[PDB]
Amino acid sequence: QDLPGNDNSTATLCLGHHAVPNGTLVKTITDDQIEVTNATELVQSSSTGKICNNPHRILDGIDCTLIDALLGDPHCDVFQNETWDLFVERSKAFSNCYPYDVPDYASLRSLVASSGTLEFITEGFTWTGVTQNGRSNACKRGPGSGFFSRLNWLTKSGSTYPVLNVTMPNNDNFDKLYIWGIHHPSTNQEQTSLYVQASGRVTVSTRRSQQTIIPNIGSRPWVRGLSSRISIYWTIVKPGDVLVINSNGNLIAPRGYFKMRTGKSSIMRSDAPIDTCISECITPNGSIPNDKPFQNVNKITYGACPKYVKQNTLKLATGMRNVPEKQT
Amino acid sequence: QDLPGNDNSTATLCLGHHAVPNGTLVKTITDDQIEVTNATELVQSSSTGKICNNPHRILDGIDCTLIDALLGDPHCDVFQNETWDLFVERSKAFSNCYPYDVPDYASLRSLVASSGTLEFITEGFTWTGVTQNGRSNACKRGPGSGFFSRLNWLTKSGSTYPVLNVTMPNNDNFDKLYIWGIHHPSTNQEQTSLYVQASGRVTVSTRRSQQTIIPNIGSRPWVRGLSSRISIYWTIVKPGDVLVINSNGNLIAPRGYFKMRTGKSSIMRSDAPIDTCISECITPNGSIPNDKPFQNVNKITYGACPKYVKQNTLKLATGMRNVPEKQT
Amino acid sequence: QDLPGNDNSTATLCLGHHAVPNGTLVKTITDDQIEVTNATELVQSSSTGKICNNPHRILDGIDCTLIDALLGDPHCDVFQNETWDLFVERSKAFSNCYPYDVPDYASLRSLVASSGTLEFITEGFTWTGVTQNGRSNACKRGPGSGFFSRLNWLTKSGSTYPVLNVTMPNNDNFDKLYIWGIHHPSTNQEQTSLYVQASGRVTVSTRRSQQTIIPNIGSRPWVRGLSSRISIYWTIVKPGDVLVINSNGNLIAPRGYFKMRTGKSSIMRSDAPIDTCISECITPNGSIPNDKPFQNVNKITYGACPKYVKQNTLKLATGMRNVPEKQT
Amino acid sequence: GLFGAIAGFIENGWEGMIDGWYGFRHQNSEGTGQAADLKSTQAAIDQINGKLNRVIEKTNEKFHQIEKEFSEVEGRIQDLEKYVEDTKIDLWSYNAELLVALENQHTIDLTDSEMNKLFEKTRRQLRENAEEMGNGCFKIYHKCDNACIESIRNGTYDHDVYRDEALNNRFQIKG
Amino acid sequence: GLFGAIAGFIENGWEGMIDGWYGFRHQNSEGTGQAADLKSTQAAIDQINGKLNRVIEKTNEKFHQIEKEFSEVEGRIQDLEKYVEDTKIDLWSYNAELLVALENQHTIDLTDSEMNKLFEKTRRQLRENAEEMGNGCFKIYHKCDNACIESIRNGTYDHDVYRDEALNNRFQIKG
Amino acid sequence: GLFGAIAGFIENGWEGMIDGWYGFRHQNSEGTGQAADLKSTQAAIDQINGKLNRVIEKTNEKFHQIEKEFSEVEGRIQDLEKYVEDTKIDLWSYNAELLVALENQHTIDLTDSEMNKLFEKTRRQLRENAEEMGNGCFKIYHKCDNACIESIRNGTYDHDVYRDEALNNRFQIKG
Ligand SMILES: *[C@@H]1O[C@H](CO)[C@@H](O[C@@H]2O[C@H](CO)[C@@H](O[C@@H]3O[C@H](CO)[C@@H](O)[C@H](O)[C@@H]3O)[C@H](O)[C@H]2NC(C)=O)[C@H](O)[C@H]1NC(C)=O
Ligand SMILES: *[C@@H]1O[C@H](CO)[C@@H](O[C@@H]2O[C@H](CO)[C@@H](O[C@@H]3O[C@H](CO)[C@@H](O)[C@H](O)[C@@H]3O)[C@H](O)[C@H]2NC(C)=O)[C@H](O)[C@H]1NC(C)=O
Ligand SMILES: *[C@@H]1O[C@H](CO)[C@@H](O[C@@H]2O[C@H](CO)[C@@H](O[C@@H]3O[C@H](CO)[C@@H](O)[C@H](O)[C@@H]3O)[C@H](O)[C@H]2NC(C)=O)[C@H](O)[C@H]1NC(C)=O
Ligand SMILES: *[C@@H]1O[C@H](CO)[C@@H](O)[C@H](O)[C@H]1NC(C)=O
Ligand SMILES: *[C@@H]1O[C@H](CO)[C@@H](O)[C@H](O)[C@H]1NC(C)=O
Ligand SMILES: *[C@@H]1O[C@H](CO)[C@@H](O)[C@H](O)[C@H]1NC(C)=O
Ligand SMILES: *[C@@H]1O[C@H](CO)[C@@H](O)[C@H](O)[C@H]1NC(C)=O
Ligand SMILES: *[C@@H]1O[C@H](CO)[C@@H](O)[C@H](O)[C@H]1NC(C)=O
Ligand SMILES: *[C@@H]1O[C@H](CO)[C@@H](O)[C@H](O)[C@H]1NC(C)=O
Ligand SMILES: *[C@@H]1O[C@H](CO)[C@@H](O)[C@H](O)[C@H]1NC(C)=O
Ligand SMILES: *[C@@H]1O[C@H](CO)[C@@H](O)[C@H](O)[C@H]1NC(C)=O
Ligand SMILES: *[C@@H]1O[C@H](CO)[C@@H](O)[C@H](O)[C@H]1NC(C)=O
Ligand SMILES: *[C@@H]1O[C@H](CO)[C@@H](O)[C@H](O)[C@H]1NC(C)=O
Ligand SMILES: *[C@@H]1O[C@H](CO)[C@@H](O)[C@H](O)[C@H]1NC(C)=O
Ligand SMILES: *[C@@H]1O[C@H](CO)[C@@H](O)[C@H](O)[C@H]1NC(C)=O
Repeated sequence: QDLPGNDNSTATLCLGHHAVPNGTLVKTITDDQIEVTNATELVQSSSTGKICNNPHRILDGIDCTLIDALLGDPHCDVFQNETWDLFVERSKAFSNCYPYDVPDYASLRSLVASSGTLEFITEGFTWTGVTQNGRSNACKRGPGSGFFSRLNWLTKSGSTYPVLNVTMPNNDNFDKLYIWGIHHPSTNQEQTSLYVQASGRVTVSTRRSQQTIIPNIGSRPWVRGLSSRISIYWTIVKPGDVLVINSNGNLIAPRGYFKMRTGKSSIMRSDAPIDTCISECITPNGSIPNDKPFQNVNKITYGACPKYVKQNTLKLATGMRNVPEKQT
Repeated sequence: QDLPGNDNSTATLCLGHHAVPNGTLVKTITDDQIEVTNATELVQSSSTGKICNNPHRILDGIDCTLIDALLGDPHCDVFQNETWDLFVERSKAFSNCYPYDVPDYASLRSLVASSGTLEFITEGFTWTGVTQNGRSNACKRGPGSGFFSRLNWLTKSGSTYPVLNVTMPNNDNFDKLYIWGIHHPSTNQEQTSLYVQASGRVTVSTRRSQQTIIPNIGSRPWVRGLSSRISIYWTIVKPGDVLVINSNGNLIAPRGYFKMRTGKSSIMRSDAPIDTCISECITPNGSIPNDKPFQNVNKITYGACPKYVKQNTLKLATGMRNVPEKQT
Repeated sequence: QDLPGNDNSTATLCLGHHAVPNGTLVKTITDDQIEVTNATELVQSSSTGKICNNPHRILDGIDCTLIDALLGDPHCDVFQNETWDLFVERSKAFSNCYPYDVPDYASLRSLVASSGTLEFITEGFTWTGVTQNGRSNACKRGPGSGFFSRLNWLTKSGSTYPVLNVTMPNNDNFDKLYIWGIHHPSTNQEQTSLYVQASGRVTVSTRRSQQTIIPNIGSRPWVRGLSSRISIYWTIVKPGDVLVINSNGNLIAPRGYFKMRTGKSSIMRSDAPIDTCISECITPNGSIPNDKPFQNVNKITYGACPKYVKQNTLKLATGMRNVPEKQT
Repeated sequence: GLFGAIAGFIENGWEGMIDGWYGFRHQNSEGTGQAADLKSTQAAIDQINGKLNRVIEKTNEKFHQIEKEFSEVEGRIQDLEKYVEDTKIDLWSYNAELLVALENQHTIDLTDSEMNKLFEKTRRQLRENAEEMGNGCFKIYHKCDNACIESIRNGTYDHDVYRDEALNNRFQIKG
Repeated sequence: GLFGAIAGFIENGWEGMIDGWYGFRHQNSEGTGQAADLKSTQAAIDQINGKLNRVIEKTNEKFHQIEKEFSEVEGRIQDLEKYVEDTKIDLWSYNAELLVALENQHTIDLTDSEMNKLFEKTRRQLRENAEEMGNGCFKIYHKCDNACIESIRNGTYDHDVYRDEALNNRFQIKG
Repeated sequence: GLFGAIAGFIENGWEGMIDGWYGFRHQNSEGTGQAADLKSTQAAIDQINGKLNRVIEKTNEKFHQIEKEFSEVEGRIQDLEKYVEDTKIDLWSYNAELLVALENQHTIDLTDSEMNKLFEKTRRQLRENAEEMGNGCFKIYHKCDNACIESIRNGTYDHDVYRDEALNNRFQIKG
């Protein structure tokens, strides 16, 4: 080997691991605060405060709700034929036309909100025997009276309101949405003044369905000078089907159809400012980054967003236990 | 160092762990019965059998359902202006006044049940031209006939039933709940005897909504001497809005409003006895202790309760494997 | 002690594990592709393509939907008194009798679908003063006109339609389902021709409930020669209760009751062929084997089936890591 | 379990050890003895209690919810009310079933670990003076009286004090 | 995995061992050989089957449920029918994805464990007569014929029988 | 954690080791010195990143859903809309809470493991030439200069080169 290898010395070798002065507490199966070297936060808890206008198509409703934009309130005429990925409704929105109510408001708002388009096609309905284009001073269009742009108020001509019986075939290859309504007068006098018959009736049908609504006379609260109301209804007509509108008084007629589509559109109520920035996740509190897996900003989201969780902090340990060597 | 240790012997040191004679079987990722030293049960599977009357305010409905307590069935007059955290409805409850039906019974029972109060404020409605306080022998209050304490049956005065058109503003800063109804007569004769007009109509509205109901004449099954029915409806009037009640016959008028609140109240159907004890978790089978994380007593709960689970036993091992030394 | 005698040598003993040439990649908490010796698939992703007719009682609706089988469309008379564990509805089903609509079609289809029986009991209703068994050329039964087998169209006798007021007690110990309807004429002339009265009315009630429907005159789209429609309704009558049917025109009367039961029956829409084989899990894509825990064939199932999952493959490692001699 | 001490190289437990979960039995010049080890017993107990408290952490409270029992047949909406609850119950039952299986599995490896750690710790302390008999017992190759056994147990044993005595006894012999 | 035997101190597997999952290879003065160890193979296999059976335990059955495909547009109620199902499917998919990830992770550490346990067991048996070459092989410092190799494998090896031969060969040498 | 190296037989970490997570300090002929071990550092880091990426894997996207805030009181249907969401949120919160607890538990045992594996690997390499002082330090019983220390660290140390020197120093002495 060598010869008498005599140098009798020894060495010491010690294995160890790092430690940091600072360190973060994390929960464990057996402890709920144990200190580790480093951790990463898994709950997104803050919004920017602004809805980024990119990549989704945000439509700011300004002072129009989606239903008024649909119906064609004069002050919402800006939105005709408009489209959106997300329609934002503001708390300040107001209606300012003939007082109306929508029996299943919530389903009509939903159903239009995800169709994502207000594209309207005017169709040639021929109303013989009645006076078209009735308008009201509670729905001012410009200096004059007015009405919803997408609805047509029929009243008597001379001394008669005939039985209207019109038809409109769906010959295209897509579904058609028809918004129509019925007028509820305040007095029997108003009823006969406008529609002659003392009891109106509207029946709208397809091969598949039928709605007959009869009006209801009576005073409601004064809203923009009026005690009368119109109630809104909708009928979808499938390709190959046919719409038949039959009435004997009180019909607020459709002017054509909205076209329906299938997509990723929705609606959101938020007063957050829209701003220019790209962000995939939208919350009514403004956009948030979807880099973390969970979020605690709002249970309402649109887009690629983290899963909402009740917790506001969840730290995932990304290091070993911190066992410091003093702590400095 | 030390001197001649004449004797040089050895020792034996053995490490070991405990074991118990008894031991409990538990499930594992790889075994479904493995025996451990000790375990703890995580599923609560037994009720006391009694609803403890503390800490929640339990209201025992005795033989009144919540809707009859609301309407003011004579036999439920005990509950006027009463409040609850949990209203317990008993299987023995019975109605014993004018035969009525509630179109969306389930939502009215829910909506009152979580408001948690039957506080009623009488308002000065002035019904001109009709006879107030109609009562019936199917709703005996004391020796005499009677009606629901919170409703007012209007019939004609002399030879006329006018068109009623009344209004009641919500000037307070809270929502008001109005319960009203409509009478369906059995015969056209009954209709004209009471309301003169051969076709009644009730329209109740606010700036936001309107309901017009028209009665329906016809014989129903004899219930407490009657074939007629009254159907119950409700209208909530928000602060600043206004109620307008307009009718021409068959109106069962409100006497004022119930006030609504927001709280932790609910309703429960149970025949369990209420008893004095404190218990946070209530089940229709009686209170149960929320010391364990899961429970298998009932899927219906109120309060701080364990999560209902299909399993009736889940043992969590609180000790090492039991490896005993004797045989079995 | 032991005496070596002569030899002086050593040995080598090495411990090791197997490895396979092939090997499967699996996901882990820390890796998403790590290679192991063997794995097993936990997601069932393929159907046989056929609904096995065993063990559940499959009823193939052929070209009848369940509601037409119920009502008794002539072409569905094959199904009278039939029963099922699963009723399969085909995309080819068609109706071919009087044009009707069912206000809550979805609940009536559900409610019959899980009752699982079309057992019908004819009851002796006595309609005095009207002409029974009205039938139509849009519902051909054989060479002649016809109507739904389970419904009875009453029209006037001579010059009058009386007020019908009939009653049928539930004296048995089970719930009775009554399907009845109302006729909506196209013209006021049709109304008076058939029912004399210019406004019909149907009220069907029990001690617990009441429905009054009034007809609606107007033209709907031509379907099988007709613009009129009948709308279908249902009333369940509990043991001890009583049905009272009261009408003054337009009643399409029940002929008796369907009996209701409680079971594991349901309905499924599928064009899959039924075949002979035993399979517990049915999917509208055909039966699938429930040997794996999760499936990705269809979210619609009936029977003992794997849990539907979005993933189409999830491999569970059933062996150690594969560390081969050469490569993979 | 994963370490192979409990129900592994240590053949079985001692039903007689009533004073701790892990411990020592010796035989030395002065006689035989048993003694629980309190540090590893406390280590095992604390982890199991930690685990236990986390599982019993806050029953959340719920007040007005949806109806879960119905007396009439209604169809579409009641079908949904029943389906929401039945899928909620299966999800919570899956959770309970998986939670105790993982937990129990871990409790058995955790306690197996503490046994093996106490074994290793004693090994390291005895240094060159003992040999592992492979059944959880060390053969101490030097005279070790009751106070010597006590110093191994309470962790103050100095191997140097007995190293030459031990090394002689252990190796030299006749080969 | 956690123990560092498989894909750790044991460099790689033997594609040639077809008779068991874990085993022995040796070279002595009489030849070379291989042999599977059946006890650790069965231990690994049984745990993996136990795990497997728990996962395939009872598909629950469901009969009438809610509709999951719709042909008309209805609004509020159909939106809820769709949302109940979509949140049910994401919750069960999360569960499936987490379940196989935990399971697989554990199956790799469990098999790593059995390898290391068989190594330790053999170490303990050879006592002072062998040294670990650090690659999963022991150097046996005494003549060990095929029956000697068989006794280590079947667990009857007596170290005392060869202790002085071994200790001489192992230490003495010339330092 | 399960292996008892970190916060176990290794008393505490080195706040001074800034170049790696695991490493060596030595005191020898030329003085004292420290050095991170990069292979075990990378092994720990890679597993923690793997785990990390799996957790951040795809936020799923959702578009039209159900309403979750209401301004009027409606009763039965709104009660259900609220109940579906509240039970969805509690289920996802349970999932988040359990996921980080299992994950963190495992990250602590995984890093404990790598420490112990590096210790064992160094043990195996030093063979008969060192003894474990039982606190994570080996006493090397032969002259080992800085290149000798670097060969242990970079894994090329040949025990045979120093075996007789070591065995002499270690055993012989005077007992
Ligand atoms: C039925 O009863 C209601 C409630 O009493 C009557 O409503 C009230 O009708 C008056 C007269 O048209 C309304 O007056 C107008 O109010 C506005 C704002 O104050 C003011 O600018 C006008 O000069 C006028 O005062 C009043 O607002 C309205 N109130 C409500 C709550 O609607 C209704 O007229 C009655 N109808 C019949 C036919 O008897
Ligand atoms: C319409 O048809 C129904 C059913 O046939 C008739 O109902 C029945 O009317 C009679 C006479 O009022 C009721 O008699 C009562 O019986 C009770 C005992 O149950 C008794 O205490 C009363 O003194 C009286 O005798 C009978 O109960 C009732 N049955 C049902 C099921 O309601 C109804 O009278 C008919 N109406 C007309 C206007 O034709
Ligand atoms: C109310 O308006 C509707 C729509 O214009 C009218 O419906 C149409 O009525 C005609 C005459 O009955 C139907 O014609 C028949 O069609 C069948 C199939 O082509 C054919 O066999 C007959 O020879 C005849 O042509 C037509 O199909 C029908 N169209 C629709 C969409 O229903 C209805 O007649 C009007 N009613 C009144 C009272 O004015
Ligand atoms: C802590 O962990 C996160 C995620 O692994 C990483 O980005 C960060 O740099 C780490 N901190 C340090 C000081 O390494
Ligand atoms: C809306 O779009 C349709 C389809 O191109 C078009 O015919 C119509 O005139 C448009 N109207 C407005 C106001 O843009
Ligand atoms: C988000 O918005 C809701 C409602 O507007 C509010 O209660 C919540 O605290 C907000 N959270 C954050 C992080 O902005
Ligand atoms: C079994 O475990 C439970 C919970 O840790 C504890 O209360 C009980 O005292 C234990 N049993 C024994 C005998 O220690
Ligand atoms: C109910 O409470 C209101 C408010 O204090 C009160 O005015 C009313 O008289 C009370 N009535 C009864 C019967 O207690
Ligand atoms: C609780 O009550 C339900 C219904 O009353 C019953 O089926 C169940 O078995 C009861 N369970 C217990 C533990 O009382
Ligand atoms: C793979 O695992 C499955 C389930 O344990 C088993 O049926 C199959 O035979 C295994 N493959 C081999 C080659 O052992
Ligand atoms: C249906 O079953 C009932 C009950 O046995 C029977 O009376 C009736 O005649 C049956 N009708 C047919 C068409 O099978
Ligand atoms: C099952 O059927 C659905 C709808 O019919 C289809 O989209 C799906 O891809 C099919 N899957 C299989 C495995 O057949
Ligand atoms: C350990 O044991 C020995 C003998 O009993 C005793 O002298 C010594 O002080 C003990 N040390 C401790 C810390 O108990
Ligand atoms: C172990 O191996 C030896 C040599 O083959 C044999 O004599 C002995 O009986 C074996 N023991 C067992 C239990 O197989
Ligand atoms: C290991 O260290 C020694 C001394 O520095 C050196 O000669 C040898 O080449 C090193 N080997 C490697 C692979 O770094």
